[PDB]
Amino acid sequence: MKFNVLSLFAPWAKMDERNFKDQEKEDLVSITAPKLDDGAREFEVSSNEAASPYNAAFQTIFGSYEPGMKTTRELIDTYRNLMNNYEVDNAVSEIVSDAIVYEDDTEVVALNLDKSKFSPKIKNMMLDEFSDVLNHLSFQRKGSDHFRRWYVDSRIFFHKIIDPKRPKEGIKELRRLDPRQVQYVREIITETEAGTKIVKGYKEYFIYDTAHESYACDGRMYEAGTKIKIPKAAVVYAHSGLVDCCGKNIIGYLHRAVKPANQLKLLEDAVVIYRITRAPDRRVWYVDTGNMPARKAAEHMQHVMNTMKNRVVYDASTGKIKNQQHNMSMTEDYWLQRRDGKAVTEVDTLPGADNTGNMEDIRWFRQALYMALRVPLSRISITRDELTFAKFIRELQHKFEEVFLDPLKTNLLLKGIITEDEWNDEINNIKIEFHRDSYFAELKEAEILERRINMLTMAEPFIGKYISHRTAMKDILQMTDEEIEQEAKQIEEESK
Amino acid sequence: LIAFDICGVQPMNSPTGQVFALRAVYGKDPVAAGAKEAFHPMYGPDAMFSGQ
Amino acid sequence: KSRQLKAAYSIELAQDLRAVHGMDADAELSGILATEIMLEINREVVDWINYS
Repeated sequence: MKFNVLSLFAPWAKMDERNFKDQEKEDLVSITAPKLDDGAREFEVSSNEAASPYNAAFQTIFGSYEPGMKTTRELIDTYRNLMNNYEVDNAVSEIVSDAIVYEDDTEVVALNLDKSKFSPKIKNMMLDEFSDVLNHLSFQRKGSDHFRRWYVDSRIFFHKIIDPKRPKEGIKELRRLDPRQVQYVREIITETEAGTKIVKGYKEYFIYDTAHESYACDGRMYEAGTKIKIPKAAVVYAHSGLVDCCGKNIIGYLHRAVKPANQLKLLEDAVVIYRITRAPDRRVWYVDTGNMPARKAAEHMQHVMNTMKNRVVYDASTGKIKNQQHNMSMTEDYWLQRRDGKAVTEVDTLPGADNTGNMEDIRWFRQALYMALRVPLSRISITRDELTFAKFIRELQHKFEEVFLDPLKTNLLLKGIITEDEWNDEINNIKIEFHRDSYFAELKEAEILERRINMLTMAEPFIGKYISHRTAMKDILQMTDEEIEQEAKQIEEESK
Repeated sequence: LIAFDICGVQPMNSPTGQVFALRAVYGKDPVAAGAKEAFHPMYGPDAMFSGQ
Repeated sequence: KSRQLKAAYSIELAQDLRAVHGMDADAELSGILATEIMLEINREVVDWINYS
């Protein structure tokens, strides 16, 4: 009954068995609360040391994720429902678009290796692999789509593959996994005095569901039945640092906007309906028909109501009153017949959809949402809004980035180029840099330079006695001593 | 409460636990009524057994 | 026309199954019942075909 993983994943499982075998020998012991900040959801289990076969593992992985897996699914759809609305989608677009760009005859996001290495051959090998990592994401064509989905859901996962007979060269295109069917946990099976203070590996378990039982749109499947336990080594993933007030109940970048997104939509509809309902003239015609049951009294009503009836409809394709003859009566001249000598038969009129706005709340709320969706609010030179925006974009890029770093460091180990130890003790820095808009970058720099130049021109009358030139260059032009020397050297050369 | 430092605990990981123990015995049949033990904190050894 | 099955299994059994084969058997029972429903339908469809 002690079943293993479908064998196709076994090579990844093996990598993890080794990873945990050594983590288990680590001295991160004598710890009260588990040494965990984010990602996979933790859970206290059966305290049985190594008893983690498929059945047992499923029981607790499932029990751990279950009370909230529904919520997780609802959030995915909630965020998507927002993404499907207008004046939401455009905020996401602005962010995704700037986070990942491609440009005219330029490079794309790329690995920057500028730190010490045993031999430079590694820089080429890493760069070559990196390029292939992008090929396995097809980032150059859909990188911005991966990002968009990631951003909206605040997570993305991919399934990695191997040969598996020659796993070292089995590295190939990744398959993006929709979180809808992905579960992730950290399980604890050791115990000591008053709780578990033992170094814990947690095993980073993933589970991939089966039938498309849950859904956002119809066309769903029958019961999933069992689910598949998957090693973390097999999954490329990234996620945000945004979590709700409990556990690892991770939330979307648009989570903040859910309230006002929906609120604005209600307000918008309230306005639309308000002005439509009651727009036409409204009234109830009354006929006094004494000593009759409705089955007969109705004839008296018919003699009036089907005589005075204005059989009129409006052609919304052509702005006309359908078959209206004559074109327009000068008076809606109506009559009512009073059988008794009493002023009782009448028409009961109603108010219409009057234009009384004062349509102000809609702006209050539009603006709140607009900002809830992630400013700059300048969209309908260099400012604080742009500067904080750029910082935000870098922060997003640095989380998204794992999507490259994971398969990169993996592939460079799996193909046996760098050891795990070497990678871990070397970086310390494996930053992947993005291409940024040169239009804006040039403008930013030019404005900065103008100010620097203008200041040099202020120092001028005093620089001969008060300010060294090195000082003017390092303080006003913000030049480095080496940069200063290099220009000075070039300047003498320029003479010829 | 005096919880459990005056007893063993040996917490279970399953219902139904078990324990085995060894005794040193003799008389050509380690398991018999009348079989005798070699070691016991309350009783002196059978001093003539390996002897006369 | 309606159809349905009940399991309504005990707590203690599940607690112990977990300690023996690692099974919660919520899933197993659920599976069996759902399976039994689908299989009974499989036959119902076939049988209606053969009958008609």
